[PDB]
Amino acid sequence: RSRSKRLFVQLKSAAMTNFCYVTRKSPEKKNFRIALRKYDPGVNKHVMFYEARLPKQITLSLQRYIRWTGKQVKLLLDKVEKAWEYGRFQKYFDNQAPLLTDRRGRAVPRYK
Amino acid sequence: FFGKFGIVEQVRVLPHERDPYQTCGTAYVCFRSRMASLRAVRLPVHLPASLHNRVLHLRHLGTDRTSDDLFYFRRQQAISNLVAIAQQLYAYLEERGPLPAHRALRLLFERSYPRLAWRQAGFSVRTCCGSWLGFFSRSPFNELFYLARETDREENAMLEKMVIFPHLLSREKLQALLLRAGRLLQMDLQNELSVHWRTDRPPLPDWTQKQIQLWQHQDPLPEELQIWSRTKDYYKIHEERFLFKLKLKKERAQAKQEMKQQ
Repeated sequence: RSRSKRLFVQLKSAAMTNFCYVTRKSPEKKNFRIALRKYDPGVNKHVMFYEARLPKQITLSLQRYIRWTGKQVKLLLDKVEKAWEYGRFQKYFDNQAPLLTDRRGRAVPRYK
Repeated sequence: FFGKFGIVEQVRVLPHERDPYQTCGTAYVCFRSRMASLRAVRLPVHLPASLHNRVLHLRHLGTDRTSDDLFYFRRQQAISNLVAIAQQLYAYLEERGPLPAHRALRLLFERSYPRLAWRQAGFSVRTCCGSWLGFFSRSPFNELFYLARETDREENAMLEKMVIFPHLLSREKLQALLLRAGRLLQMDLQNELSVHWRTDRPPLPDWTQKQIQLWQHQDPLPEELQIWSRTKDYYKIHEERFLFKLKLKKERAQAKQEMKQQ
């Protein structure tokens, strides 16, 4: 287990391409904003990158308990809803989860 | 069924000697009123296929009156006779041209039920239409014939001063019209045997209607109970995608119901 105190910094592209780089900085510079000019493949040249603010665990045991008893189904229903709202299960050009279930009611294929 | 004629005090169905859950084929219906029972006894009861297409025979215990078990087939014969009468009259008009009503009507004959003996055509008309004027004025016979001016007394006098004229048709059109007349008379026959049981009765609450339905059909079991049948061998019980599909279907159904309401 690492004992380093260095802070993790994620530099997001200012071109709004969602591209990012990752590094670390000293704890003395917590309030110092890092900025760099680095290549962005989304736009195919060097743009600015800025550090962002970056404001329980669903484990295998909890997943098994939920799927065998269904007493806290909302936790995973929320993830399904997020995927549905984002654009999963659109029937086309999707090898992973083209459909919510097959005709018989199974959630296949298994992609994770 | 028998509530259509009055207040029914009781209905009993005798069980089979060898199976008390099934019937031997006999039942007793006790009415509140003599008039209601007498009205009920007049016609036999035709049942659908799910009841083995049986024709129930009725017998009044206080007067020996019986149902008319040959009503359906006698009416079928009457309908055939009416079609034959229409064809005969059209042929007579095509041969002799326009004819007066009181002379044309005497050339038309029917075949009696069941042995088909020739008779003067006056019974099929009154069993299928009620009168010669009804026969002429009811479709599709008004597309074959045209009555023109030059109670029973009124009928006779009114017919004594008419001439029947034909509508010039081709063979195919006339044949189609005859088939249509047969079909419409068949529908008329079925209506009087399938009169609705809620006729002239007050509306029933939703709970009462559900109780009526439950005698024949059971509602689907709750889906929450049903989900447990998904076998662990191939399914993950209480699966996220499956439950979300259920929720989406419920939302769609509620939206459609809201649209119907609005």
